[PDB]
Amino acid sequence: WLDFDQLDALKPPSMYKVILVNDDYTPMEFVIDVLQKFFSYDVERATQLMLAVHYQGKAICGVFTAEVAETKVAMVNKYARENEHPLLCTLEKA
Amino acid sequence: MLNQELELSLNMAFARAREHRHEFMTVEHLLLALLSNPSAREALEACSVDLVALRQELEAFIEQTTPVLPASEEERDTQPTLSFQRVLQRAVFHVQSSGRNEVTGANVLVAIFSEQESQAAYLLRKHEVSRLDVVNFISHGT
Ligand SMILES: [Y+2]
Repeated sequence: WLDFDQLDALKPPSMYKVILVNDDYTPMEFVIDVLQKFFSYDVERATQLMLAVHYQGKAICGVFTAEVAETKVAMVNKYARENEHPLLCTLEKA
Repeated sequence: MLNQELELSLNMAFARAREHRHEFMTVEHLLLALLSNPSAREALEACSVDLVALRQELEAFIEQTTPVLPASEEERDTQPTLSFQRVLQRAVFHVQSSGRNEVTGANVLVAIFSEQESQAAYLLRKHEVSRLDVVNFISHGT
């Protein structure tokens, strides 16, 4: 549960791409874990995305509102930190 | 010190988000909850806001953009966005910086304007409400 007190023209906020960056330390298995746990992908699709990160250097995990993207990025980076991997998750305007 | 009516708004909004299996409790879930929070509702009415339309815009956005947790996952639950956490902390900071402790729904409404990339702030400005409009209501009424 939560502890609430201790946690001209107008344009709408942009959507944001959430990206996983490649590195030489993070195991393929952990990248897949991250894709299933934080992005709800099945084993097959998570494996494809993992391969894209591996060969292309980076891959788009998903597209979310600025607000949701910011949270997902922080969650992924914290999970990588706790597991001692330098896996970098970032966001970029869609 | 979040007042009774604010806590009730916050807790019910969180419970509904959990019942809908929403992955996140957003600033938009928050603003939606504030529409029926007496303190925030009064401020919006003083700003001539069409609450029926704002409610509909918030509900549609929430349904279209909030990811839903799979029935398979039973370890992670609804959690607040960073933006949501910042708004509540900002409301408490604002009130304490004036020398007081009671945080109302109207103070939370004021805090929402500082999340410039939130849909809630965009919608408030679309309904011609500025942060100063709310602060003036809190200070002077009308
Ligand atoms: Y507490």
